[PDB]
Amino acid sequence: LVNAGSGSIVDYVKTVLKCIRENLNKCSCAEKIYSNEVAKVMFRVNVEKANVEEEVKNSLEYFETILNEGRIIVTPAWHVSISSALNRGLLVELELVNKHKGFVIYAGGDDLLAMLPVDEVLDFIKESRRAFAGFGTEKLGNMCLENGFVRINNAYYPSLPIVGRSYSVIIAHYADPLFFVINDSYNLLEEGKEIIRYRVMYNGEYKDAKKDVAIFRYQGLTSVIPLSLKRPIVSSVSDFNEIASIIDVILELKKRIDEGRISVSLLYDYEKYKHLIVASDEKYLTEFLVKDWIKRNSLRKHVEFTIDEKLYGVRLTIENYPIKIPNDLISNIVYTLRIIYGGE
Amino acid sequence: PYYAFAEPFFIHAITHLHVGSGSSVEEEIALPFQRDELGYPTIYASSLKGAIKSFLLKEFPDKRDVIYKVLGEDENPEEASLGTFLDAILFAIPS
Ligand SMILES: [Mn+2]
Repeated sequence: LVNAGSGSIVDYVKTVLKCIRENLNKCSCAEKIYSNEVAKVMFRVNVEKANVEEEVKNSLEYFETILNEGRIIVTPAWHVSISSALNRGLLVELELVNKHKGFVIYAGGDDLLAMLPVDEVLDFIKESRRAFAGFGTEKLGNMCLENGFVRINNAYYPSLPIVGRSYSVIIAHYADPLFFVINDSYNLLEEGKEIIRYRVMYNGEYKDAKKDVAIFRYQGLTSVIPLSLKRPIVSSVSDFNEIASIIDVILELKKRIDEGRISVSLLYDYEKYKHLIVASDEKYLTEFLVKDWIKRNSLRKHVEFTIDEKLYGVRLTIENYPIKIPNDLISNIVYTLRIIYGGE
Repeated sequence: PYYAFAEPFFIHAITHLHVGSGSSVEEEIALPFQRDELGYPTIYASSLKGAIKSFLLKEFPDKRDVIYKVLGEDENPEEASLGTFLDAILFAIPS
């Protein structure tokens, strides 16, 4: 609310909110806020009438309703803005799919149902989840998304940088019956997003979180990759890059495994380090531990690719479902690698 | 006769041999030998087959079709191999 204003008006609204703060008063704090509103009407030369009695009371009553109910009161402009941004993000994702040799079955606004090669699925997931939040570097036709908005030749249309987004991936044999393939895709993307909890901190406190993940499945293997690790998934221009940050790590690691700098034994050798590292309790200890686990399959001479130290302590939970999952994000990273390869 | 021929044989080590273990087991030795279910050293017939086949494909460069038939084609297989290797049991060790 206080940020929604542009101009000296923000002072009035935040001091009203302070009058709403801690059940402070009505009919009483309507002076401090008013000794500025009347100041403002006297700050001009042609004002006609003021019923500040009614007006500041209604202005406080608005925010009081907002907070008591607990939701921004929706007006038609809200709906048409969300829907327009939905369609524009859809236009972005249409050429994001086409950027990765994909075939759209249904891409409409919020959702998506495409078919891509098993090779560029991770790239597409990353770039799509970022473009949904208006954060990208490509021109996608006539549309050049810019850090939370959608620039279209000087037109800055909004985006959905607050809305999370889940992702299901089914690595399927071309002879697999599409009935069960589509049903498994839908049932993962439904069950899992409601049923999984992964560690997140907002306000500096390790809490849980449910949506905005990426589930993978390969004929029995499953993995989940959290996409935000922040509950106001972005609130600054800073956190725009944090989106899908775990995915570029998996992409880099797959970039090392292919070129023959790491051996796929990496994907079968993390279990022994996992006991040590999840009971481990210091940062740089676990840092060196993963560095040397990789440095038994080697990544490089004079190692250069470490895991970015935000990935540890992240524990993924599940509400006791047949979907078995490792309780930690790095084991899920390596299962995502197993699932991607298993389809190549 | 499920099997046409049965060729039991001994494997006398000429030098010291090292068939490595494939395992996520953390052991003391960095590179241990292959172990059977009793912890004795053994040679997985996977390793017997791979090595003996890689050798035969060179000693007898003309009969590569007989070998590819009895021990399976390499890069584009259409059929099951006709020969089977049993895992090598330890039989006697020098002390
Ligand atoms: Mn749903």
